[PDB]
Amino acid sequence: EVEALEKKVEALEFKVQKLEKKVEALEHGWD
Amino acid sequence: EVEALEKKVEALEFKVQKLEKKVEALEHGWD
Amino acid sequence: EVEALEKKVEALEFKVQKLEKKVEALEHGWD
Repeated sequence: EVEALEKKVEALEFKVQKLEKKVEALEHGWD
Repeated sequence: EVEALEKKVEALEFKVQKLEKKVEALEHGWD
Repeated sequence: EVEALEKKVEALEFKVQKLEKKVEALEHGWD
C-alpha cells in the first residue's frame, strides 16, 4: 500500500506544481 | 493511518483532475 | 515513510484548496 501511495502522491505533486504555474500565468496575465 | 491517507489521496486525485480540466479550458479558451 | 506521506498529503491539500479558489475566481470572473 505505502509505495502505491508514494507513487500517487509524487504524481499529484507534479500535477499540482503544473497547475500552480498555469494558474499563476492566468492570474498575472503572463504571455 | 494508511487508509486515512488513501482516502485523502483519492480525494486529491479527483480534485486535481477537476482542476486540470478547468485550467485547460481557460488556457484554450474553450466554450 | 507514513509521516513523510502525511506531511506531503496535507501540503497538497492546502495547495489544492488554493488552486480551487483561484480557478473558481477565474471561471466566475470574480473581482
